[PDB]
Amino acid sequence: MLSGLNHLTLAVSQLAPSVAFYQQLLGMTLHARWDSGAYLSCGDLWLCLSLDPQRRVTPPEESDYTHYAFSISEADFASFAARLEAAGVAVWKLNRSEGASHYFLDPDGHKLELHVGSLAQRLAACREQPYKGMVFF
Amino acid sequence: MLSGLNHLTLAVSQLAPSVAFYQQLLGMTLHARWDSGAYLSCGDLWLCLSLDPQRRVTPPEESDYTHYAFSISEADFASFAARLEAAGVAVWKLNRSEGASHYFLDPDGHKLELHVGSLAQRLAACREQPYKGMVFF
Ligand SMILES: OB(O)c1ccccc1
Ligand SMILES: [Mn+2]
Ligand SMILES: [Mn+2]
Repeated sequence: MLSGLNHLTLAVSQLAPSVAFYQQLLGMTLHARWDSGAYLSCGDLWLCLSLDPQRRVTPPEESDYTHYAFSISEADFASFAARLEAAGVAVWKLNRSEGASHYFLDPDGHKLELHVGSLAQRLAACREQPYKGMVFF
Repeated sequence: MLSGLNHLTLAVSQLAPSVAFYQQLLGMTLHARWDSGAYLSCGDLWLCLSLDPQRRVTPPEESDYTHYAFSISEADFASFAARLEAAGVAVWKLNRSEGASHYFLDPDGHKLELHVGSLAQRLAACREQPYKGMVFF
């Protein structure tokens, strides 16, 4: 059967600024870079950045809610979010509708998130403060 | 410091067919559903389907190369691809890289992939046959 996410590939319009964002600003590990892409890791996540002439820099009001959240500890969350804010990283959402999260944009407008907590923890929180109509299986 | 992918959220135009696709066709575990979304797991992956009226059913020619690959064993790959084919799931690309890959679309046109092989396997192949301009770190 399917066993998890093998990799996440993000189309990017300019390779160098995107590599710098994920490696320098977000602290991911850069393994390789070539004329049209890069491979990074974030813990177990394999991230590919793929140079794509079709990628547009997209304002958040023009894209749907599809987004990619990265795990961070409770101890590190606030200072990492504040560092992104001080660096001028654009945002796309303020209301914490799914727990402790910071919502920010990559250089092409990919919707990213820092989140504290697992799925199990989110289900437990939702039992007390459920989303409208929620059923648990 | 970021420790991995916390969750992947896909915006969906119609919740019921998306739940059917990820749970029944793709075999993911449904943990909860509410009026505007669902939580599933696939191995370590926490997947959220979020009902979003701004999601367009998007032809593959009209979206960029951003895509989400799920892990499957080599032994299971061909029968899973055949299951998707029986269900009439559209393919958006042929495989031309190392490791088996099947490139398929979700009901809203999200670009998905089945892939066999890790980042380490890809890097080993690239070291032997580097892409144009490739540098390792
Ligand atoms: O780190 B760099 O400036 C770099 C540029 C091109 C290929 C590889 C690495
Ligand atoms: Mn989220
Ligand atoms: Mn891929």
